[PDB]
Amino acid sequence: LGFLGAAGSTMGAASMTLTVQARNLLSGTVWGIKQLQARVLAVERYLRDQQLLGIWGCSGKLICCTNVPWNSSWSNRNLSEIWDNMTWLQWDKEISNYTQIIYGLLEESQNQQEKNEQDLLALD
Amino acid sequence: LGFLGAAGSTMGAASMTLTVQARNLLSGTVWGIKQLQARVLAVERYLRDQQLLGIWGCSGKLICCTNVPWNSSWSNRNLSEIWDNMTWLQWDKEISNYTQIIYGLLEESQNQQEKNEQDLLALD
Amino acid sequence: NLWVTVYYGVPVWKDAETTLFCASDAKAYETEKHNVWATHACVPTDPNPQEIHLENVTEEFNMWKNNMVEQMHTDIISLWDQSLKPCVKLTPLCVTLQCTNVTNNIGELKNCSFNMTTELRDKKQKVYSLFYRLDVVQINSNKEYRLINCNTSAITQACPKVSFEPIPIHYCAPAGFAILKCKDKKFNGTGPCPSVSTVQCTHGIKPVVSTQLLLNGSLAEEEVMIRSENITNNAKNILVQFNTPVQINCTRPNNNTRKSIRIGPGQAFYATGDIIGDIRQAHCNVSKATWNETLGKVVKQLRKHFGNNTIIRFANSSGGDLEVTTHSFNCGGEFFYCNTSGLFNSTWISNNDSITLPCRIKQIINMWQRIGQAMYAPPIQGVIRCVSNITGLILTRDGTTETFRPGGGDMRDNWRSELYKYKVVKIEPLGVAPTRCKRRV
Amino acid sequence: VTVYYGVPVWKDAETTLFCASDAKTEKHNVWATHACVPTDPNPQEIHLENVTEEFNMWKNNMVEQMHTDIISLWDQSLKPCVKLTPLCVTLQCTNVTNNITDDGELKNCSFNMTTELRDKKQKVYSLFYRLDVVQINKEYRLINCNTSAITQACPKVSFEPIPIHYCAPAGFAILKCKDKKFNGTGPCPSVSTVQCTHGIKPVVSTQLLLNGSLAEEEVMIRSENITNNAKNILVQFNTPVQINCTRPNNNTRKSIRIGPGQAFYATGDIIGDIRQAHCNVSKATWNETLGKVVKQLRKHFGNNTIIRFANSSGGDLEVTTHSFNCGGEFFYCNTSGLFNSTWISNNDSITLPCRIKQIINMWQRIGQAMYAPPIQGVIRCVSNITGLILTRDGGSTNSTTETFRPGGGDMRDNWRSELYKYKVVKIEPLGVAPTRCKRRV
Amino acid sequence: SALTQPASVSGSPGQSITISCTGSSRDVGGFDLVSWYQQHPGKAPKLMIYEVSKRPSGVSNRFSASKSGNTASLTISGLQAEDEADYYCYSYADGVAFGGGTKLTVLGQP
Amino acid sequence: VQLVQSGAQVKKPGASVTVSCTASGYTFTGYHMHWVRQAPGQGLEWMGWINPFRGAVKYAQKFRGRVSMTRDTSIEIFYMELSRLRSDDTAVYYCAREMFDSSADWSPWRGMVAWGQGTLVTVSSAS
Ligand SMILES: *[C@@H]1O[C@H](CO)[C@@H](O[C@@H]2O[C@H](CO)[C@@H](O[C@@H]3O[C@H](CO)[C@@H](O)[C@H](O[C@@H]4O[C@H](CO)[C@@H](O)[C@H](O)[C@@H]4O)[C@@H]3O)[C@H](O)[C@H]2NC(C)=O)[C@H](O)[C@H]1NC(C)=O
Ligand SMILES: *[C@@H]1O[C@H](CO)[C@@H](O[C@@H]2O[C@H](CO)[C@@H](O[C@@H]3O[C@H](CO)[C@@H](O)[C@H](O[C@H]4O[C@H](CO)[C@@H](O)[C@H](O)[C@@H]4O)[C@@H]3O)[C@H](O)[C@H]2NC(C)=O)[C@H](O)[C@H]1NC(C)=O
Ligand SMILES: *[C@@H]1O[C@H](CO)[C@@H](O[C@@H]2O[C@H](CO)[C@@H](O[C@H]3O[C@H](CO)[C@@H](O)[C@H](O[C@@H]4O[C@H](CO)[C@@H](O)[C@H](O)[C@@H]4O)[C@@H]3O)[C@H](O)[C@H]2NC(C)=O)[C@H](O)[C@H]1NC(C)=O
Ligand SMILES: *[C@@H]1O[C@H](CO)[C@@H](O[C@@H]2O[C@H](CO)[C@@H](O[C@H]3O[C@H](CO)[C@@H](O)[C@H](O)[C@@H]3O)[C@H](O)[C@H]2NC(C)=O)[C@H](O)[C@H]1NC(C)=O
Ligand SMILES: *[C@@H]1O[C@H](CO)[C@@H](O[C@@H]2O[C@H](CO)[C@@H](O)[C@H](O)[C@H]2NC(C)=O)[C@H](O)[C@H]1NC(C)=O
Ligand SMILES: *[C@@H]1O[C@H](CO)[C@@H](O[C@@H]2O[C@H](CO)[C@@H](O)[C@H](O)[C@H]2NC(C)=O)[C@H](O)[C@H]1NC(C)=O
Ligand SMILES: *[C@@H]1O[C@H](CO)[C@@H](O[C@@H]2O[C@H](CO)[C@@H](O)[C@H](O)[C@H]2NC(C)=O)[C@H](O)[C@H]1NC(C)=O
Ligand SMILES: *[C@@H]1O[C@H](CO)[C@@H](O[C@@H]2O[C@H](CO)[C@@H](O)[C@H](O)[C@H]2NC(C)=O)[C@H](O)[C@H]1NC(C)=O
Ligand SMILES: *[C@@H]1O[C@H](CO)[C@@H](O[C@@H]2O[C@H](CO)[C@@H](O)[C@H](O)[C@H]2NC(C)=O)[C@H](O)[C@H]1NC(C)=O
Ligand SMILES: *[C@@H]1O[C@H](CO)[C@@H](O[C@@H]2O[C@H](CO)[C@@H](O)[C@H](O)[C@H]2NC(C)=O)[C@H](O)[C@H]1NC(C)=O
Ligand SMILES: *[C@@]1(*)O[C@H](CO)[C@@H](O[C@@H]2O[C@H](CO)[C@@H](O)[C@H](O)[C@H]2NC(C)=O)[C@H](O)[C@H]1NC(C)=O
Ligand SMILES: *[C@H]1O[C@H](CO)[C@@H](O[C@@H]2O[C@H](CO)[C@@H](O)[C@H](O)[C@H]2NC(C)=O)[C@H](O)[C@H]1NC(C)=O
Ligand SMILES: *[C@@H]1O[C@H](CO)[C@@H](O)[C@H](O)[C@H]1NC(C)=O
Ligand SMILES: *[C@@H]1O[C@H](CO)[C@@H](O)[C@H](O)[C@H]1NC(C)=O
Ligand SMILES: *[C@@H]1O[C@H](CO)[C@@H](O)[C@H](O)[C@H]1NC(C)=O
Ligand SMILES: *[C@@H]1O[C@H](CO)[C@@H](O)[C@H](O)[C@H]1NC(C)=O
Ligand SMILES: *[C@@H]1O[C@H](CO)[C@@H](O)[C@H](O)[C@H]1NC(C)=O
Ligand SMILES: *[C@@H]1O[C@H](CO)[C@@H](O)[C@H](O)[C@H]1NC(C)=O
Ligand SMILES: *[C@@H]1O[C@H](CO)[C@@H](O)[C@H](O)[C@H]1NC(C)=O
Ligand SMILES: *[C@@H]1O[C@H](CO)[C@@H](O)[C@H](O)[C@H]1NC(C)=O
Ligand SMILES: *[C@@H]1O[C@H](CO)[C@@H](O)[C@H](O)[C@H]1NC(C)=O
Ligand SMILES: *[C@@H]1O[C@H](CO)[C@@H](O)[C@H](O)[C@H]1NC(C)=O
Ligand SMILES: *[C@@H]1O[C@H](CO)[C@@H](O)[C@H](O)[C@H]1NC(C)=O
Ligand SMILES: *[C@@H]1O[C@H](CO)[C@@H](O)[C@H](O)[C@H]1NC(C)=O
Ligand SMILES: *[C@@H]1O[C@H](CO)[C@@H](O)[C@H](O)[C@H]1NC(C)=O
Ligand SMILES: *[C@@H]1O[C@H](CO)[C@@H](O)[C@H](O)[C@H]1NC(C)=O
Ligand SMILES: *[C@@H]1O[C@H](CO)[C@@H](O)[C@H](O)[C@H]1NC(C)=O
Ligand SMILES: *[C@@H]1O[C@H](CO)[C@@H](O)[C@H](O)[C@H]1NC(C)=O
Repeated sequence: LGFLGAAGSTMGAASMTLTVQARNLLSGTVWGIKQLQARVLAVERYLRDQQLLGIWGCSGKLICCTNVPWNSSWSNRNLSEIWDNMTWLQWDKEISNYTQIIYGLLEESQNQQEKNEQDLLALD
Repeated sequence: LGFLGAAGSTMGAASMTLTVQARNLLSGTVWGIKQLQARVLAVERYLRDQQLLGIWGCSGKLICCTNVPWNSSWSNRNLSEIWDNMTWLQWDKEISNYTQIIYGLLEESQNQQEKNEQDLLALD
Repeated sequence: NLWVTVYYGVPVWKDAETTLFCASDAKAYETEKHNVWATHACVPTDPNPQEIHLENVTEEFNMWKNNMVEQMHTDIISLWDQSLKPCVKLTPLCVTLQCTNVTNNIGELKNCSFNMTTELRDKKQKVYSLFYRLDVVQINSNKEYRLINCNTSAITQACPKVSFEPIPIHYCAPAGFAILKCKDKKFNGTGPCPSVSTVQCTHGIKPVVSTQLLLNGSLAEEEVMIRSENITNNAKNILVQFNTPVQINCTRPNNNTRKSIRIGPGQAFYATGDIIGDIRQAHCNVSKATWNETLGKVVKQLRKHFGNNTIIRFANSSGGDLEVTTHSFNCGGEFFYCNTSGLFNSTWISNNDSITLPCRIKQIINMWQRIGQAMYAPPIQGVIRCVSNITGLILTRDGTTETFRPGGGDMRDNWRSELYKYKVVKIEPLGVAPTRCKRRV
Repeated sequence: VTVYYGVPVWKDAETTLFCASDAKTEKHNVWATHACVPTDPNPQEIHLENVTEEFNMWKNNMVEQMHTDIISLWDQSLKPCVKLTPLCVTLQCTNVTNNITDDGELKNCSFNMTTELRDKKQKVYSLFYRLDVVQINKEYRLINCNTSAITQACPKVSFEPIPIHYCAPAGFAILKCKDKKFNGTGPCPSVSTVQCTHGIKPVVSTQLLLNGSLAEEEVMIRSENITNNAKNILVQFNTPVQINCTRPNNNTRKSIRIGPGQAFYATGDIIGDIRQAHCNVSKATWNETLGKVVKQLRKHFGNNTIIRFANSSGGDLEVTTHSFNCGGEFFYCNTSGLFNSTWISNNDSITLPCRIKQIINMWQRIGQAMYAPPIQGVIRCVSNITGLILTRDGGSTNSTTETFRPGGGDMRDNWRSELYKYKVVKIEPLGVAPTRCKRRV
Repeated sequence: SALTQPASVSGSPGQSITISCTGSSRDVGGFDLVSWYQQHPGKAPKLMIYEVSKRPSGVSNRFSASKSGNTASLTISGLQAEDEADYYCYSYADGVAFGGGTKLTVLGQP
Repeated sequence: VQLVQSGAQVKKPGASVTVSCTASGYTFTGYHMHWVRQAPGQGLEWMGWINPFRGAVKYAQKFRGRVSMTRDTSIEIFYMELSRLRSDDTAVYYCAREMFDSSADWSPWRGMVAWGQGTLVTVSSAS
């Protein structure tokens, strides 16, 4: 549905429109220095996002499973009560407080364990 | 054979020079502002290309295959008379009219599908 | 059990601020007019701006805490200053003006004779010009004058290669940033917006400089909107946008002729030549019927905003500078003011010709109150005529009879009348989700 | 093999360092911090163990970067202020003082100055200082009228040294040598990393490091090589020395008009008694600080030798004396009494004459001069002394006595006193390693 | 004055007393722009509180002010000799409005 | 922040009285400037407020048509002019500076902390 098209759509349907905005995350004197500053900001922010996405142990796109348990407390709901009840906007609004600890924990506890015993199991 | 070195080489050998231009792609006040603008342009173009490689079902370099069908509209011809009769130059000159739609197809028909059934089969 | 799974490329936005670049139209690329003020290096606009409409969505808008208007204001200030730096400086214009009148029989047109340095610094010349009364101030033998901003700023002549026409301009958010459009019909500036859509570039608003009213604007709302953080606040400027465009015909009959006067080596200032024809004055013509009907529409909404139906008197500007008291604007390259008192004098309790407004021309101007930097607008050859259609009113309520008076002065309100429906939000394509999926060791 | 990404690797390198300042008072773009980004609210200082880095504060390239940065910042903040090219004019100047040596050092010069209108000229008077004008053959003229272009620092900006943090960009880390006994060169037992440095006050001073960092609880005499007399000897104190710098003259500021839009702030009559500035330092505390510094100096020259202190040898006024700023103007204290002791083996305050000098050509860039505006009222400031820029006099065949004299001049020594314990290293998170693993085919 | 203040108050130093600015529903009840200026003998009134209960720096804690619905109030605590001043309540009744002011006396006659 | 006011003036009813109130110690064009009139022995009264930026003014309904208040950014002087004088106009006038800048949420109707010394005018039928 185009860049940020299915924002208000259900997350199950929103999973099918991730790439249309992942594609448009780069979009290709004074009063012109704004263009340079804006493009530098955009490229640095996209590289920050890619660094986060790669350091988390997937390095893949639009889908990233892991081996870190999602304790029920954070969810306090069920599969249907998350993937159907609300869209990503209010879901983020209700979760935009743990994302720091969520990111740090799912990155550390995934990588520095799974990758280490992956090297170990290939070391034999 | 250096940057753009084996351009005239047939794809049988030109398939083995890809790492050269991959490595040299980003090539490791006025009259100095051009240096900054050129370097930021190089960064932006390189990351646009890497993003295109990323939103596609490749996530790698020099090679990737896929499950999306090929179109006769795209230079309908047999393997031998496209891999041994022309080089990438003439072929691109005759296929640089579908690039947007070919990219879109090989992006959505598998990244919006094959990663989805991949997640679904890992969901069992 | 359950497992976390992060999705990259999630449609999530958050309120944020970033520097927004521009994308002007390419139709002006064959009408550069020597680097016109508004656009010099602006990139070409997008041929097909995709306004993706969104459903099952609502965003909290705010046009008064909006920082887009602040960026607009600072950007216009910087652009105007930059376009004024390379032009001719008029420091030799500060001189004893031996000035007389032009009206033979029964001011506003001062024939000023003065001295000026010619090309050769050793030699000095005697030249004359026709300044306006608002442009000179008397110093206390004929009455010697001097420029109004000679003792408080440095006068710089806007080099006439550039032109002041408001070009359709655009503000386009950078990559990874979205501009939300509050496309719903009934919107006032604050509160949830039911119909919100995203767009890459802005609707496009000419950078018009105006005071009392809003020339060349746009309002899709069928009714006038009364937009103010607090209508209950009397001091609060009750921004108004006329639903119907009011055609105005401001004409400058004076046949002013540009007169280049050398002010030194590699230095020349364009003085004003003899006004050919009868000595007349600029005048703005507003159709009385159109103005009355639009006033009826605005007073209806004002009565709806303030109670249900109350006595409302449209009065002239309570106070302000010339720009504030008398509506200011640029017709064809020069700035002049009209008192607009025939437009605001209707006392309404419950329920063809054209009103003509006296207009005064003031060539030397220091708009935006940037004290220390005043501009000298050069004369424009021939009769100046421009036709616009008012779309907005900058009204302010006075302290059962609620009297409204024009206001303005502050130029953030000029942009707010058009950037009201837009806002900028950044993308956070990273999002955590619970999923039964589980990777392999 | 096996490469690791994020390997703890740093190498000595040079890069551009941006800034970070406290959010605590804009004062119209204070010289130090105008566009500087806000500092880190919580300065995480990370300590390290099993770490050894080859520090070298004399080959450090950070100090050169800060020196050039300060030069550029001074020129930039000085550029838009008032040009003083019309002050080059014959000064009919006379003495002010009736009684002999009641105060020179105060010159009442009456001269001409072009007013707002170029036709007219005005006769004005001002109180200059002797060090600011020279006699032409009485008629005087400005000292820097024939070598540079005088430019008044526009008094809206202040000269306050604000604490500044230079913070390296991404991929570059700043190493802090946190060990106590730090010589200046060699391995550092306690190396700790940080985002960036403490609050650096970029004070301008010679022969006394006013408001410097005194965390060094020991008087560590530093120099790039002790045996070289011609290289300045850096000294950093542990106990601060209080100083009472005052300008008892009560000056009134007269805004002489050099319009259009230009103001020349000249000193009016000194309402009150005519006095000269005196820079007082407690005799006791200064004595014991000198005792500590000489006790530590004896560790670099023999076991027991005569150490003699004498007044500056010679040179420019900015070297023979103590240049600094107190509350908005530059002046110098000859500190001839703080260096007069000779020590072989083992309540009041010393007072130093202090001479005002409004016009200043600091950093010896002939391309631009400066005129410090007068400051209204009595100027009083208290600073703390943390270091001495001493230079060693040449020895002899039998150097049983070694005489130390003040030096300075080159401002790089002033900056090295605050960046001795910092250095930048770039990160190289790429690195191979030997492992038993094996990627599949 | 639309802000109905009592004519005068009297007391002694040391204790704590209160003064009320009783207004309608449109001056103090409708808006929270209440304030309490303190006029000095033949001098300019200086507010002691600047909102419903806000005070800037430059005033002791003994001035506690709040609005009890439509009746705003000010409390004088630890009365002393220098407290000999009249206090004006201020509110925004779709415009500036000043109260009648209240005389105050300590250790003296009413 | 300090505000000098003009000296005392003696006027006849039916004349016009103008007063001055300088500004020092702050940015001139960023704070609204209330005008307050205090009759000797009566309640406190308001005249108007000036926005020094563009010179925006707003008067009192009781004083509309008589008062006219302006300013000049150059010398930073606040001018309050009152014409068509009456007997009750005999008072001391005060000029009040706001606490917060003009961009605050309720800036023009805040406490107006800073007050000038005050100028007293005597409008008496006697000569
Ligand atoms: C080392 O550090 C010392 C402490 O910070 C410093 O000495 C003080 O420096 C400050 C800032 O220069 C001085 O205060 C200001 O002085 C100027 C000039 O008099 C004033 O214009 C300014 O504001 C005024 O202050 C008046 C009252 O003093 C007030 O009436 C005016 O309205 C206005 O606000 C400051 O007062 C201060 O006096 C200095 N001494 C003291 C006692 O703190 C040293 O200069 C510094 N040394 C170096 C070399 O940097
Ligand atoms: C730069 O030039 C400009 C233009 O010449 C100049 O502006 C003028 O400054 C004068 C002051 O020098 C202003 O004069 C006042 O204007 C008000 C207008 O209402 C009068 O009321 C004043 O006089 C009356 O009131 C005084 C008390 O308030 C009385 O003391 C006096 O006797 C009068 O009754 C007074 O005339 C003038 O308004 C401005 N503007 C104009 C258009 O003239 C500016 O000051 C110059 N700047 C510098 C620094 O020189
Ligand atoms: C609101 O919008 C309306 C519609 O766009 C504006 O009306 C038009 O404004 C035009 C610009 O002022 C005006 O055209 C010419 O006006 C001036 C000359 O009269 C001058 O600005 C330009 O012409 C100059 O001509 C000389 C001689 O050849 C050249 O040397 C100069 O370089 C210029 O080219 C303009 O082209 C136009 O006539 C007018 N009306 C119409 C029907 O378009 C209106 O001004 C806008 N108002 C505001 C406040 O911006
Ligand atoms: C530096 O020289 C200045 C010029 O001599 C001097 O100021 C001027 O001093 C004279 C008196 O010597 C003043 O004369 C006037 O004094 C009052 C003013 O109302 C009246 O008696 C007369 O008008 C008389 O002419 C000047 O007004 C005064 N200023 C000017 C502008 O000339 C300074 O005081 C000298 N400074 C020092 C510190 O020596
Ligand atoms: C303004 O004054 C000038 C000077 O008097 C007028 O121009 C001169 O007019 C006379 C005739 O009256 C000519 O002989 C001169 O050649 C003109 N120019 C010069 C250089 O003196 C001018 O016309 C007056 N302008 C108006 C509109 O009154
Ligand atoms: C707005 O109203 C003022 C009057 O308040 C108008 O200016 C004149 O003011 C003087 C008194 O200072 C009156 O004697 C005149 O009759 C007024 N002229 C009028 C009523 O037009 C002013 O012109 C009005 N319009 C504006 C500001 O453009
Ligand atoms: C302004 O007045 C002039 C003189 O009456 C009109 O005529 C032109 O004047 C210029 C300058 O002298 C000449 O170069 C042209 O050739 C004249 N044109 C004609 C047809 O004579 C001029 O048209 C007037 N301008 C306007 C817009 O009214
Ligand atoms: C400013 O310039 C004038 C130019 O005339 C100077 O005037 C002369 O000054 C000398 C003394 O220095 C007198 O002997 C002359 O008689 C003056 N000439 C005239 C025509 O007045 C004046 O002195 C200069 N300013 C100062 C302060 O010296
Ligand atoms: C160091 O001390 C000497 C004196 O021992 C100073 O030289 C004298 O300075 C005074 C004052 O300027 C002069 O009147 C004498 O003529 C000087 N004597 C000689 C022989 O030159 C010298 O200036 C001092 N140096 C410093 C930097 O204070
Ligand atoms: C510098 O001198 C001026 C002028 O004396 C002082 O300003 C005021 O002067 C008048 C007249 O003498 C006195 O009545 C005031 O009391 C002075 N001001 C103050 C605040 O006392 C000025 O204060 C002097 N400055 C200093 C720092 O001494
Ligand atoms: C600092 O050094 C200067 C010399 O550069 C000393 O100046 C004195 O100046 C007076 C005349 O004003 C002479 O009579 C003295 O002989 C000078 N003394 C010396 C040592 O040369 C100044 O006194 C010194 N300040 C001190 C010692 O604190
Ligand atoms: C704008 O023009 C109108 C009409 O000329 C002015 O209105 C008159 O103003 C004068 C005072 O300047 C009064 O004496 C008249 O009674 C007013 N009306 C009429 C019908 O003439 C108006 O004042 C002008 N604008 C400004 C700001 O002065
Ligand atoms: C909005 O919600 C309704 C709920 O029935 C759904 O049918 C519709 O498709 C949704 N629209 C979008 C754009 O998600
Ligand atoms: C899950 O458990 C970890 C470890 O105790 C904790 O850090 C995290 O915040 C928890 N979050 C939830 C409730 O998902
Ligand atoms: C985040 O969690 C904390 C702790 O439960 C809570 O106080 C806060 O309101 C939450 N923020 C949200 C839900 O946006
Ligand atoms: C030239 O083209 C022929 C085509 O068969 C190819 O075999 C050969 O390698 C090419 N040579 C180079 C150096 O590109
Ligand atoms: C491929 O796409 C083209 C249009 O781009 C279409 O005409 C064609 O039928 C498609 N399929 C094949 C097999 O060519
Ligand atoms: C586009 O179509 C034309 C049709 O003649 C063809 O010649 C060309 O090679 C195609 N591709 C391009 C322009 O690269
Ligand atoms: C002419 O000049 C005088 C000043 O010399 C001025 O008062 C007058 O208004 C001017 N205009 C007319 C029409 O007289
Ligand atoms: C718009 O209307 C809502 C009530 O529907 C109100 O809360 C809000 O403040 C209004 N916004 C503006 C800008 O008037
Ligand atoms: C405005 O309308 C009133 C209606 O009474 C009229 O008196 C007045 O003259 C009108 N305005 C002008 C400028 O004529
Ligand atoms: C506007 O028109 C109506 C009639 O439609 C008339 O009653 C009213 O007085 C007019 N208002 C003005 C200001 O002319
Ligand atoms: C208002 O005037 C402009 C002039 O360019 C015109 O384009 C616009 O269509 C007019 N308004 C309406 C609603 O017609
Ligand atoms: C006057 O000025 C001269 C300038 O050289 C100076 O030498 C002299 O001492 C001063 N005083 C007297 C009394 O001459
Ligand atoms: C290093 O420290 C030693 C004392 O441990 C000292 O002798 C030496 O001079 C120092 N070197 C430098 C140049 O700092
Ligand atoms: C300088 O003055 C300050 C303030 O009075 C005082 O604290 C300090 O002790 C003085 N200096 C000395 C050395 O006593
Ligand atoms: C410094 O010491 C010498 C020792 O001879 C003495 O002559 C001189 O006066 C002293 N200076 C001061 C300022 O005490
Ligand atoms: C450093 O100087 C300040 C005054 O500028 C003083 O307060 C402080 O005590 C001095 N040194 C230390 C760290 O004690």
